[PDB]
Amino acid sequence: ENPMRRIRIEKLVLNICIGGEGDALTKAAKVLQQLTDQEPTFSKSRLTIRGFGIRRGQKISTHVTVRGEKAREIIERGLRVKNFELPYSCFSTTGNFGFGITEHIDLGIKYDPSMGIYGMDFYVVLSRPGFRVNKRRAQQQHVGASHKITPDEARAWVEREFEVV
Amino acid sequence: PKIRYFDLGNRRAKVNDFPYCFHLLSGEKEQVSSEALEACRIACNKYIAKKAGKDSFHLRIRVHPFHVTVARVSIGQPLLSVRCRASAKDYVKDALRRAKFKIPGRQAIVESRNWGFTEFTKEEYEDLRERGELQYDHRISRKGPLN
Amino acid sequence: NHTSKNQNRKDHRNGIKKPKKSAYTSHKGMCPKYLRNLRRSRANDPRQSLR
Amino acid sequence: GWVKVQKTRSYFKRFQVQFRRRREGKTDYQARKALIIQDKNKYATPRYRFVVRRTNKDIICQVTAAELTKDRVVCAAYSHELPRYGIPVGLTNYAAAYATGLLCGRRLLEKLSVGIKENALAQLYPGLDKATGEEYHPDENENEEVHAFKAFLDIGLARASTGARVFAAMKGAVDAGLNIPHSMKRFPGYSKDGFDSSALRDRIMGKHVGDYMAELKAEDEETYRKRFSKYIAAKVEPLRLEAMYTKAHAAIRANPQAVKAKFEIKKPVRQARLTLKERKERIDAKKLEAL
Amino acid sequence: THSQGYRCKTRYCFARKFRRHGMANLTTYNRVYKLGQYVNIKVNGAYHKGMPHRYYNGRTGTIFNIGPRALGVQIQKRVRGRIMLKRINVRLEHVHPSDCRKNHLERVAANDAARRLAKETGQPVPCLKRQNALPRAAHVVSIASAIDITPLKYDG
RNA sequence: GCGGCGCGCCUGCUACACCGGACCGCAGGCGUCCCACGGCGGGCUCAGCGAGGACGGAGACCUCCCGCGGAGCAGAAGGGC
RNA sequence: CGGAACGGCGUCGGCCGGUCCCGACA
RNA sequence: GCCUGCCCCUCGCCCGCCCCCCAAACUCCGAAGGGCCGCGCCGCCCCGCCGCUGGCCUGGGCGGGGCGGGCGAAUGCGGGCG
RNA sequence: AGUUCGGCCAUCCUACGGCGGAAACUCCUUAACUCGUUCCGAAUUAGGAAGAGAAGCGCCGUCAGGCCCCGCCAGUACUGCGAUCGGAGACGUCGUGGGAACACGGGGUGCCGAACU
Repeated sequence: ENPMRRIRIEKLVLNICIGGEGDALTKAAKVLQQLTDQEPTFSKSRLTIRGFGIRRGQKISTHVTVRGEKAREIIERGLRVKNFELPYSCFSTTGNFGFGITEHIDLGIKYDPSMGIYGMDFYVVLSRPGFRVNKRRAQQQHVGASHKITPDEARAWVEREFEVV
Repeated sequence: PKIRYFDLGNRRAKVNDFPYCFHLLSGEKEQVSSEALEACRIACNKYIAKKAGKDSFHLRIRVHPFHVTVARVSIGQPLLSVRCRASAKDYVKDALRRAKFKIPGRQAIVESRNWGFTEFTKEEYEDLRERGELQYDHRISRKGPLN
Repeated sequence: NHTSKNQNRKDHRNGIKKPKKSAYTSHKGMCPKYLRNLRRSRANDPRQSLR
Repeated sequence: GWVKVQKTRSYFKRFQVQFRRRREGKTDYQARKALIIQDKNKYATPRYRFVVRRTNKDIICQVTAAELTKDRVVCAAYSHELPRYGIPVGLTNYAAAYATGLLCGRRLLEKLSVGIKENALAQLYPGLDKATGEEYHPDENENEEVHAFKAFLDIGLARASTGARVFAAMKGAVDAGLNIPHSMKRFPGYSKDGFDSSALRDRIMGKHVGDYMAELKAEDEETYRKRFSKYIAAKVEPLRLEAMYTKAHAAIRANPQAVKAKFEIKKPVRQARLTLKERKERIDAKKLEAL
Repeated sequence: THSQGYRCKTRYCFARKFRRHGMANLTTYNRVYKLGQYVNIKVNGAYHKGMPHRYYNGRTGTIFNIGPRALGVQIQKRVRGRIMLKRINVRLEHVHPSDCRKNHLERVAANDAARRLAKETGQPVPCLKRQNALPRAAHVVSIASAIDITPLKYDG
C-alpha cells in the first residue's frame, strides 16, 4: 500500500520463431515493428538441430522489447484475443506472466497478401519502482524479498489492470 | 570384482532390533584376496541361515576391495560384522570361525560394546531409550532452526 | 647407471665457497638510468677523479 | 518438485568473498591498479589522482594521493559549496560541474601556494582568467622551476562518453591551472579534426538548460511550473544563466578558500545487539511455546 | 623426469590459496622497496608475466636494482660445491618485504635505547647479550596439593 | 636380433612437503593451427538450475530469476582467470 | 631343532565367567 | 476398483537425511623433517653532488664533516684466492 | 550519524524476518539538447526534483548455513634419531626427541584512516 510499491509493466517481448524459410522470418519481424515502433532484433540460435531448416545462426526467432504505457496498449489487445481469459499456470515463479496469439490479424492489423499469418509469444514482465538496484552499473545489489513480485500478488494485479479473471 | 554384495541377510531391519554385533577384527596389515572375501561371506551366511532365520542376522562385509582385485587390510580393521537378535546370539560366533579359516592371518571374533550399527554404547543406548532423546534411523542435538 | 651417491661428500670436501665481494656489489644488470646518474654524481666535488 | 539446492553448504565454504568495495559495487580495483601505479624508481613520490563522483544531488570532486593504509585527499570540492558562490540550482549541471572543477583546482593551488611568494603555485599558474571554449594545457608552454600539479582523472564506473558531466570537471581543473591529461574528443564539439569551441562554451555557460527552459515556456507552461519548479523559486531565467555562471566562476577564483558550513551528528535509537543471557531467553521463548 | 619445462612440478606451489584467487591487493603495488632491503620471493600464480622460477620460491634475497615495473633480486643458489649469486628480475607482485632482519632491528633499538635509559639512572651497563635459555633456579614448589598417579590396565 | 623410440621436446604422476633424484616405469601430448584465434579501449557475464510464455514438443525460441565458474580461453595435461 | 596356517587331557603361568559344607531321586 | 484415464496402489525415478568402504595422476586441513635469509654498528645534525625523480624547497642514491653512544647468542676455530 | 576516496579482504558472506532515515545516500521524474541501447532512455547519456521508505541501505534478529576463536580429540595418528629390541615375516615395542587431522563441545560475528557534511 506504499506508493513506492506499485506493480507496473516493465516490458512486452514479442517472440516469433520460424524454421529455415528465406523470407518467412523477415516479413514477421516487419509485422512486429509496426505495432511496437521498435525495430525487432533478429535473435538466432547456436544449436543446429535438423528441425525444419534449423541451423546455427538461421534467424530462428525475432524478438522486440516494448516498454511503458505504449506496451500496455498492445498487452490489452492481445488479451482480448484470449477472451480476457488466462490460466493459473501463466503466472511464473517470479510473478512474470505470458500469453500467445496465433495470427497478426487477431490484433486487428490488416492482413496483407504479402504478409502471411504470423504467430507471436506475448511475455509480460512485472516490476515495482526501485527494481533498478539489480541493474545499476554502480552499487549493484540484489532486490529484496519484500520488493520481489510474488506470483499470488501478481495474480491480483492482473484483474485490477486488464480485467482477466 | 568377485563380490558386489556386502550387506547380506536382513539389510531392511531397524536400529534397536538386534543388540549384539560381532566383528572379526583383523590383526595383520596385509592384503585379503577378493575371492576369499566372497568365500567367507557365503560360508558365514550359510551357517547362520541353517541355524536361525535370515531375518535375525544382518551380515556385512566391512572392507570393499578397491586395489587392482585385492583389499588392503590394516591392524584392528573389522572383517565380517553381524548384529543379531538374542534368538540368534550363539550361532554367529561359529559362523565367524568359518570366516576365520577362509581369511589368512590372525583375526578374532570381537563382540560389540554397543548395538553395533549405532556407535552409542549399550549402556548409553539404554539411557537413550529411557530418555526418548535418541532419533531412530543419530543425535537430536541442540543445533539448527528452532521453529 | 645414473647415481648421485657421494656427490654431497665430494661437494663438501672443501666447498660451500661463497660467491665473492665484487659479486655482491656490482654494476651488472642494474638499471642503466641509475648507472648514468651515479657517474655524474661521482664526477663532482671530492668524488670527481677527472683531471 | 524435488531438486538440488544451488546454495549448498559446500558452495558456502568454497565461495571467496570479493573485496569490500567490490561487494559494494563501489570501485574497480583493475582501474585503480593502473591509475595509481608508479615506477618503483620514483619511490614514495606522491602520485595524485582526480576522482570525480556524481551523486543524484551534487557532483563531488576530490584530489587524492593513495597511501599504504589509506587514501589521502589533499583538497576536495562538493557542489553543495557552489550556492555560496552564487550557483542556486541544478548543482548536477555541465556548467556546474565545470564550476566544481574550478573550485577544486583553485582551492588546491591556493593551499599549495599558502605563502610561497616567489615561484608560487597560484602566481606561476593563474589558468584561464574567464571560462572560454578553447583548449588550454597547463603543462604545455609555461613551465620550469615550479611545474603545474599533475593528477589523473578517475571517472570511476561512468562510461567515457562525449558531453559527459564527469569530463566537464576535468576542463574546470585544467582552467584553474591543475594539469590533467586531456584529448578534447570526449568534450562537446569534437568531429573530424574540427573542434567547436562554441559547443564547449554553450554547455559550460548552461545554454543547453537555457534552451530547455524556453522550450517548456512555449510548449507547456504547466510543465515549466513542475519540471523547473526549483529554478522558479530562485528566479533564474534562460538569458541570465550564462552571465550568472560567469560571475560565479569569478567568485570561485577570487575567494576559493574553504568554509566549514553546518554539519550535525544524530546517533539513532538503533535496535541494539543482545547479551548471552538475553539470547538464552529468546531461545527459551521458542522452546516453551513449542510444548 | 623425462620433461624439464619452466613450470614442471609446479602444480601445487604455483597454485593459488584456498580463498586467495583473484587479483593481488593494491598494497603490493603501493609498498616501497628500497635498495638492499631484504625481500622474500613467493611466486603468485595469477600474475603469469615476470614470474620467478620454482627454485627462487621461499628464497630470501636483497634488491640489487629498483626498476620500473620489476625489481632485481639477488639470492644465493647452491650449485654443486659453490654458492653463486643469481641476479633475477621479478615483478612487484611476486616479491614481498622480509621480517628476517626485523628481530635485529628491534634488539638494536633496545640495545642503544635501554643503555641510555639506564645511563640516566643505575650506572652499571645493562647486559645486552641474548643467553640461550639457561638452566633452572632454586624454585620452591608446594607439595601439599599433590595428586598420586598410577598406570591404568589395558581395558582394550 | 626383432619389434619399440627415455634418439629432440611438454603436462600430470612415479618421487619418498626447498632443489635435485632412475626404470624398453604410469597415463597422455608436441613437429602444428590462427593478420585473427593478434594489440588496445569500451560494454557485458558464463555454464546451467528453476519457473513461465503461438506453432512447441525429447529438441529450435524469448523472458524475469538465482547463479565462485560447476562455462569459455585452438589442440596433451596441470595450474590461471 | 630354517619355517606357515593349524593342532595338543604336555608342563607351567595368567585373564575373565558359573557351581562350592544350603555337600558341587536320595 | 474405473465407459476408459496417471480416477487404484506399489516399487523404481527425482531429491533429502544417512551410511559402508577408498585413491597415483583427489585436497577441508596438515606433521615429523627439511630449505632460505638474519643475529653490529646504531642514532643525532649539517651541507656537498646528481643531463636521475618529483607540484614543491620532493625524493632516491652517492659522498664529506662533527656530536653522542658501544662490540651486544652459544661452542669450536685463522681465513681467502690463484 | 551519513557520504566520497581507501587499506585487511566473509567476525565483513548467504537466505530470510523485523526496525529506521533529521541530513546524507538511494529510489524517483522527464527527454529540449549532448549522449545511449543485436531491439528496447531497462541499463546508459542528459535535465531535473512531486513524492518515498517498498527496496537498496544503516541497524538488530535467527538453538540458520557458512566464516572465525578456544578447548578437546591426544601425547592419539604419524614421524626424526639410536637399539645383536621381540617377531618366520609384516609389523609392533623400548629409549630419546617433534608432534597432527576430522569430528565434537563452548564462544564469537568487520575494523581501520583522509577529506567532507
